Amino acid sequence: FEDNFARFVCKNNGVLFENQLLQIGLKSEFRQNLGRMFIFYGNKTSTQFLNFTPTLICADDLQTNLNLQTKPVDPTVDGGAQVQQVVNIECISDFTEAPVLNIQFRYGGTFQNVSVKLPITLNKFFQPTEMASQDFFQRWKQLSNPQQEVQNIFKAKHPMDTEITKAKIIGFGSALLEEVDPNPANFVGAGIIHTKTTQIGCLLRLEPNLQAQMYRLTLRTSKDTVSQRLCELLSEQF
Amino acid sequence: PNNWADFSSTWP
Repeated sequence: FEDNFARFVCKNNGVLFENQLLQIGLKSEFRQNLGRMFIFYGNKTSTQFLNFTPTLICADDLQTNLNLQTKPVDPTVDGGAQVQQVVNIECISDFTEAPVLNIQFRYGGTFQNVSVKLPITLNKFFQPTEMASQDFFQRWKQLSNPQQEVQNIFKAKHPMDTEITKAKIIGFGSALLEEVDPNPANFVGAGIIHTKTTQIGCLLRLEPNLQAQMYRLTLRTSKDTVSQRLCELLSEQF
Repeated sequence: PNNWADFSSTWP
């Protein structure tokens, strides 16, 4: 099997899970604190699936932070057919955990049971905000409380590739701000995390070291837990 | 009749 949850930080669409029997494809869209996720259950076999009952599971804290609404789907999935489920998503507040999609079905007399995390991460509610450099620096200096900054220094997992790095920052949900850092090698981003009761301004600086293949990533936001979660999600992409 | 919203674990 293939489980691709961790490959959805900076993209919205693709195969989430695939094994010999079943493909779970996914498309998703987000705006402000809301999203919609289309789940596509593909029957790769010649036998229908039966009592197919997808269950969304949200761990302890997560249910108060993240609201998911869906309809019942086909109990029966004909062989070679593809069936759609739509999930409506609302971010009530920031969160770390991901919802779990659990899939149980009968198949030719055999009991099938699959679980995979849905790619609903905090940065799906992250929208880009362009701004001039003096505005950026006023905002950065406004976030001067030590709790607001989370910094990570880490070895690159991927090539030190400028154009790919730019696309990652953009696919993450940040604006990419040019000519703000007077070092043209560095990357600066800005956006807003949308929740039900607040917008959280988020600023970031990514500093490559080409010769050492290292990065320093810094994220400043008005909420410690947002700075932390955004930094750990974004650090993992480079 | 047959075809899917197509996704792929390989190519591309």
